[PDB]
This record gives sequence, C-alpha cells and structure tokens, in this order.
Amino acid sequence: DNIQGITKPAIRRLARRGGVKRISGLIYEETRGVLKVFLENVIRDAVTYTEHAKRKTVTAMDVVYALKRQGRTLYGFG
Amino acid sequence: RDNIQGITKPAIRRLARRGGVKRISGLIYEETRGVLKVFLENVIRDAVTYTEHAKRKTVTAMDVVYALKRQGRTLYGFGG
Amino acid sequence: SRKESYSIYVYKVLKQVHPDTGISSKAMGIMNSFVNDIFERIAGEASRLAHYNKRSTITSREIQTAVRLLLPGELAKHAVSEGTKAVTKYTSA
Amino acid sequence: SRKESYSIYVYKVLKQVHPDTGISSKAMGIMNSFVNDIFERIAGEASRLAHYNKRSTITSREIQTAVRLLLPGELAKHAVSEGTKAVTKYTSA
Amino acid sequence: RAKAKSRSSRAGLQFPVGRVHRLLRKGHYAERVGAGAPVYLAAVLEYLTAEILELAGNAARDNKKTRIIPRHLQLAIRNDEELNKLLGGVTIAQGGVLPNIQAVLLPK
Amino acid sequence: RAKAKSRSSRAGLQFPVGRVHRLLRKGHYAERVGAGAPVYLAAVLEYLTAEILELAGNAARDNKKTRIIPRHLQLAIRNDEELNKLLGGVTIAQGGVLPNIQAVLLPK
Amino acid sequence: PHRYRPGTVALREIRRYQKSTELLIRKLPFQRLVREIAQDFKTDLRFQSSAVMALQEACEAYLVGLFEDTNLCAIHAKRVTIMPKDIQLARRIRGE
Amino acid sequence: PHRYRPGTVALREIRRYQKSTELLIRKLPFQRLVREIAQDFKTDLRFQSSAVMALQEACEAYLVGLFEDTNLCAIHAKRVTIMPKDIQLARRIRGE
DNA sequence: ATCGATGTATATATCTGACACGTGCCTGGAGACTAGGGAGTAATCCCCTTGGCGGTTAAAACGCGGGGGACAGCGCGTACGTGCGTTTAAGCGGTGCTAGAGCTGTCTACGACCAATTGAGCGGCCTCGGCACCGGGATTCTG
DNA sequence: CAGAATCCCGGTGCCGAGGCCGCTCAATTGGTCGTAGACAGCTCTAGCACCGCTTAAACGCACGTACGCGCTGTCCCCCGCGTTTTAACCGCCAAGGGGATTACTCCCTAGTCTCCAGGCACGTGTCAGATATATACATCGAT
Repeated sequence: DNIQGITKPAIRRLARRGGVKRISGLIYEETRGVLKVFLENVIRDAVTYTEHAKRKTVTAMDVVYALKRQGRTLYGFG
Repeated sequence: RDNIQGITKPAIRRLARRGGVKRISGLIYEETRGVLKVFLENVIRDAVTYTEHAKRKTVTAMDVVYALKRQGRTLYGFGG
Repeated sequence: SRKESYSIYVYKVLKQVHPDTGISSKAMGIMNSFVNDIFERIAGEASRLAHYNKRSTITSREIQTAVRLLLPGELAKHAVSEGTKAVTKYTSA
Repeated sequence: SRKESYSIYVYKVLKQVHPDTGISSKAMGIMNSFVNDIFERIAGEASRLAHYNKRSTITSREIQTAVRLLLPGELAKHAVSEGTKAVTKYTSA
Repeated sequence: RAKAKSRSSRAGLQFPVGRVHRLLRKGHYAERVGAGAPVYLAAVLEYLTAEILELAGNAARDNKKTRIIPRHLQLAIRNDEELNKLLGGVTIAQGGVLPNIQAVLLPK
Repeated sequence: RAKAKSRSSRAGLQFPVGRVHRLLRKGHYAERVGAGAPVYLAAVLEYLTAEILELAGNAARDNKKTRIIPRHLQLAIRNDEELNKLLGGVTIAQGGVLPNIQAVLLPK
Repeated sequence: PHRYRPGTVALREIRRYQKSTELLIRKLPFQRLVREIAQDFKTDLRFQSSAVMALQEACEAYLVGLFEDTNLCAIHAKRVTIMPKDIQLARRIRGE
Repeated sequence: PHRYRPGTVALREIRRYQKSTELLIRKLPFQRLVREIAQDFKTDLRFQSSAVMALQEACEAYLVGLFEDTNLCAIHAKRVTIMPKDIQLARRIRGE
C-alpha cells in the first residue's frame, strides 16, 4: 500500500500551484483515489503496447502513445 | 435580420422542460439565443468549405455529417 | 449506379435472434452507420500498430490488439474468443 | 542507427528571426515534436479529402483546403498567402 | 474445376469475408493484408451486431410492439453500462431522452 | 549532366522539400503525390515555426536571458489567443502555469 | 374556479416532453435563420431538404445537453431557478 | 511576539509555486507506486528511467488542472473552502 | 502617523560543464529518359429545387392576480491556519553484475498479379396487415 | 372529495414492409514467383542491487480567530388562466438550374540507372548560467 506515499504537504503544494487558498480536511483522501484511478488507465495501455512488441522493458514511447490515445499529447520526450 | 427572433420563448421553455428544468429566470432567453448562434455559424462554415472544394452549388447532407464529425460529434441516420 | 449495404446481413442476424420481430427502414439506416463506424475505428488502430513496428503486413495479431485497445473489458473478452474460434475453424477446413 | 531531425532548419530560422539568441537542447526537442504533429494533422485531412471525392492523387488543392479547415482565421490567411507565393516562385523558376 | 464455396460458409459467418477483404485492400491501410484478418474482423462485427439487436428486440417487446424503431435502439444503448461507454459521443436521430427527474424537485 | 541544385533553393525555402516528398510517399496517404504538395506544406511549416520562435525570443529578453528554454515557449503560447487555440490539448514539460489569482481571494 | 398550485403543471410538462420524441422548434423560422447565416460565406447557395433536418437535430441535441448540465449547477448553489451565471459556469468547465 | 494573520502566508505560497517549475511529488515514493500498479498486468516488468518521468509529468499536469476547475465551482457557491462535492461536480460536468 | 521585525530581491566574484564549431565520409537526393492511364473537356438527360396561391385551426402574444421563492442580516461554535520541537528516510556518490535490446546472416513460406468462369445480390414490381386515428368508458390524483 | 387529466378499448382503413423476378459484374479456382520475415548467434548498453552519510522534510502538538451554518423577515417577480390575432402548415400547380453520366485524348507521374554532395557521428574548448555573500529596501501588524 504505497498510496500513502503521496503525502498531505505534496497535495497542498499542488493546490497552491492551482491557486487554492483554503483547503478542507477531507480533500486528501478524495485526491488519492482520483490519482489511483487515473494511473491505471495509462499503465494498462502502456503494457499492452509493450506486450504486442514482445519486449520485457516498458519504454517512454509506449507511454507517449498511451497518453496521445486519450487526447493528452505530451511534448518533450520524443 | 430579425430571423433570430423566430426562436420564440415557448420553444426555449419546451427545450428546458425536456432537460428537467422546473423554474426559469427571465434573462435566460437572450443568453440561449447567443449560445445557439455561434454553434450554427461554426458548423455552417465547415459545411460550405466542403461544398466549395467539390465545386458544387447545392449543400448536401454529407457536408453536414462531415462537419459535425470534425467538431467531434457523430450523427447517425442521415448517411455515412 | 448500384449501392452496397449490410441490410441483408443485419436482417439474417435479426431472424436468428428474434424470428417474430421486424425492423423499420430508419433502424436499418442507423445499424448501417454503426457498422461502418466500428469498421473504420478498428482498421485505423490496426494501421497505426503496423507502422510503429515497421511491419508491412496487417495480420490477425494487429486486429486482436486493436480490439483489446478499443472495446471495454467484457466486450473485448468475448469478441476475442469469437474471432479466435472463427479463424481456427476457417484454417482447419 | 543514424537519426533524423529538423534541428538544422529550426536553427537556420532562429538565426533569421533573432540573430543574437540561442536555444537549449530541451527546447529544441519540443520544437522538433511540434513539426511532426502538425505535419501528421495536415497529411491526414488531405488524405480524407482525396478519398471523399474519389481521387487517386494529392495536390495543392487538398493541402490548401486542409489548412483552411485546421488553422484559425488569422493564421490561415497568412499561411495560404505564402504557400501560394512559394508555389508560384517554384513554378516560375 | 471444383465447385465454388464461399469463405463465409467455410468460417460459418453471415457477414461477407470477401467484401471485408476488398475494403481492407482499397483503403490503403497497409501494402499487404494477411489471409486471417478479414475472418477475425467479420466475426467481431457480427458479434456486436447481434449483441445490440437482442436488447433492441427486448425493448420492442416490452413496449408491446412488433417492429423495432429508433426509440428502442436509444433505450437499449443508454440502459447498458458498456454500450453507453463505447457510444457516448453518438446522437441518434429521433431517439429522445431517458426519463429522469431530480429528487430535490419533486413535491413533499 | 548539369550541376545539381536543390528544389528548396529554387522555391526559396529553408525546409527540405525532398524529405517532405519522401515522407508523403512512404506514409501510404494516397497512391500518387503531385509536384506542388511538398512546396506548399514546407512553406506552411516554416511560417508556423518562425511565428513561435519570434514570440519565444521576445519573452527571453523580458527576462534578461540570452538562451531560450521551455518556460519561454509556454509563456509565448499561453499569452497568444491564436496559438493557444491551436495548442489547447498539448502539455509542455517544464512549462508550468501562468500567474493568476482570483480577485475574491485578495485582501479586503 | 379550480386552479393548480404553482409548479404542479411544470412537472407534468417535464414528464410529457421527456416521454415524447418530436422536434420542438418551428421549421420555417429555423430554415430562414439557416439561409440567413449561410449568406455571409457564399452567395446564391442552395440547400437540400435533408441538410436542414440534420442541422435542426444537431442543434436541439446540443441545447438539451447544455440545459441538463446547467440544472446541476443551479442545485449546487441550493437554488431552484436557473440563471445566466449557471450557463457561463457550465460552458467554462466544459471548455467551450 | 510576532505572528502573521491567517491567509497571508497562503497567498505568499501561491505567488511562490506559480513562479517555479520543479516537480512537487517525491520521486522515489512515486516510483514504488508505479511499480506496484503495473504488477497487476504483467510480472517481472522493467521500466526505463524516462518512463517514470513521463508518468510523473502527466499526473502533476492533470491534478493542477483539476484543482483549477474545483476552485471556480467553490467560489460559485459563495464559499472559499474547497470541499469534496466541488471535485465531484467538476468531474461530472467534465464527463469523467 | 509610524515603527520595527521579516522577507524578497540585487549586486559582485568564482567556478564548471553545456553549447557551438570543425572534420571525415557515406547513402539518399537530383538529372535524363521512357511508358501508360488518370484527369480535363465537351455534350446530353432529367430530376429536384425554388416560387406561388388559397384557407383553416394550431400556436403565439398580451393582461392580471397572488404567493412562494431569492436575498440580506444576525448569532454562535468549532475547524483550520501559524509556529515550534522532534525524528524519519530521501537524496547522493560509488562500485559491481548480468539481463536483454539491437544487429547481421541464411532461407523458405507467404501474398500479389493474371486469366477464365458463373452465381450472389441489387433494381423494379406486387400486395396485404401493422399501425394510427376517432370516440367513448375506466381509473387516477390533486386543491 | 369534486372534478380535471391520463389511459385503454372497439372500429375503420391505408401505404410501408415482406417477398418475387431478371440479370450482370464481382468473387472463386488454379498457377507462378519474388521478397518479407522467422530463426540462430553475438555484442555490449543500461537496468538492478547494496552501502554509508548528511540533513531536508515530514510529523505531532498547542491555541485562537475567522468562517460555515441555521434562523428570521419581507418584497417582488414567476406561474397559471383567459382572450385575441397572426402566420405556420397542408395541398396543388410550373418551370428550369444544376447534378450525374458518357466518350475522347493528352500530359502528368511512376520507374530505372548513374553519380556526387548534404548532413550525420565524433571531438574540442570557452563563456553563460549557477552559487555564495552582502545588503537594500518594501511590506505587514500593533501602537
């Protein structure tokens, strides 16, 4: 159970970059679940591309293609 | 021209009723007319662009289907 | 000119699923659009999968992977079994 | 082995716009991916336009229409203007 | 010369394997098309077609009708948690909407 | 056998017309590609490149820097109403967000 | 005379229009609006009988969806009456 | 003694983190989470050093935008404290 | 009106590794010619789009009575922010191992291209029963 | 608890869906052959594991003030019902602009061969940016 590694201070820092001034005490457990749901949908696609190529090493391009398929084009990693 | 006034208050109420709205403020009508006009303008510009590329003069249902498809909304029942 | 359509095949399937039921012309037009939609989506992803691996040929593995990427979990789970059974019987014939 | 990128042409343009400024390798990577993206968008739409009209070839008419569909109103006018200028200079050389 | 037998009859499918193979060649998706691709794609399209028509027919029966109409297709798709995900961005002509009212709006 | 000279020099462009022509033929977009397509596409790509670099270079001077970095590209894109519409879905690494605080949150 | 209390008829209308399927905007006024907007792009255009029906179906579907989103924004503020700021918030979050 | 009033340090932090561009989540704890999630799909997988960085950049870019949307729907209710129902409304209107 | 304790920024000097440039060479772009079928032009058919009249009831526009909803003001009590002292484990610098990504070589099984044959499925026609409209009766639900 | 709204049942009747026929052009069977890719072996990059150390960051506690929430009052703007009127909808008649097709032929692009220069790895070195120190001056909270 490594979800606890996303600490409360880190969530507050993310909220500050987003402009949030005051934060309620229940936001932390809601945010952990949202992030956990987001990661799984990207990793499943990356692993699918890795398996089609019969490789054993997940590669940056697999992630780039997984994100582009969802409409989240990322510039910078080739 | 005045043709935008053809979208009467009762028609807007019927649309709001289908969406489940129970009570409507009196300022919603002009806002809805403004929201609708930009949507029509955007779809029609693309439709006419496809019509002009084909050198046709009549606008067909396929030009509309392709325009909507490009905007990201798919219409079933008219072709394609 | 002559226009092709899937209407006869959709009707054969309907007669297999519900012999007593019929279908109107508008419903047939909708079904005829749905089939072309999914056909173009699968062929598109199979094409992308081929270019990313420098392969020159589309094969059943490209179709199977495109199906696993496009359809949700249970639908993909069943469709893969249907395609595998069809290809196996075709090759054994 | 040997890779292929646009970094030479991007640097040539940079020294024409701002002859006193340089660019970091991290920014060059983003500029390199930007061209590949827009190239794929335009070539895609040009292929669809050719298929709908039942034509076998891609011409400047398909490129011009794809540009007018993809780029916003102010970018489109300038892009079309200099595309036609380039083609006219090439054909008159 | 042997008597011809259709590829669909060999595979046991209703959909046309020959038409699918032709469409795969004419669309320029790739320069070569393997022999197994059209049988697999035809089997998948047939599965999804029957999967939709069954729910549409059940809706038509509940309404006490005998002919399927677009209203029944809309009711079939929007009541299934998986079909609605695959066809979320699609609007069906004459489909209408599902009955739904917010609990806050109903009288005490 | 006259001395060879590049098509880009004839058109007056910096980008490679030959490489673009090759990439079109290798993509299977169509069975035939006309002579004018690569010159037009090269000119379009050169235009959009020069516009992006001009705005990024202006943003560099406003920070007394002499080298362009991703932050300057992000600020150049997000401050222009035309470029921001074209690149609305793109994420740029190391770009960060623009400074913005709602007026309701400032002190009374 | 007998009179229904405020809101009793509104729920009945909601049920009526959610159960039906016909189009709700008048055809001739919409057709004239479509022909008016198009005149800005190209002159002497002509339209097929089915293109106007396709445009009307698309517009009514868009507006019904926008009202569905706006009603959730109204309830969030504990109100019943929808107001323009609810539309502006829904459109801002949708990214329109 | 000396003590600042509630909210001045929060505004100073907002002005701080909107100017910088570094990553805010701890690298090693995030890497262990990525390793733990991938194990449900395939065993003995290996990850390139850049794949974890691409995933971290994508996740932080997603969460910042979600908080930006949540703050507007908090202000709309005439509050300043963000609460779970604001996230739920933003996600419902976004369609995710 | 202002004090004074904190905080952010600027100005100077030292360092280091990221950037710009030059060299060698090889593989991919340019020049010259041939063959052939895709696109351009002109002419014909005919269909479906635009324009008009008459007329009847379905639907929109205008008034008004009143009640229930939106909004401002007040009290209160506890949830969150600011600041300190403690302790956990992230980050870094170094060394070593070996799993597996990337490449060259051989060759044989696969798919593309032609030709001859015929039957699958598309267009035109017939018809009859599923649906819809009218009118009257039964049940529900609200003020 | 009177009475206004919705549903359903029996009768009429029509034009949309189900089935038949003619027939032609798209799919099948048989053959050749060229090269795409499956398999075997090798090199050596970079992903994984372990250790010691410093100290940046996370954790736990106290406290007090600013916010969220519930209650009360009032006033005005939506809803429901009735009358008048205006322009939507249906049905019938004209005509001609433009879409869709056929036949001809020419000029554009694909393909093969030669050959030579553009641009890709590799190596070098020097100055733009990162850091430590000192200090200027701006802001916030209490008197």
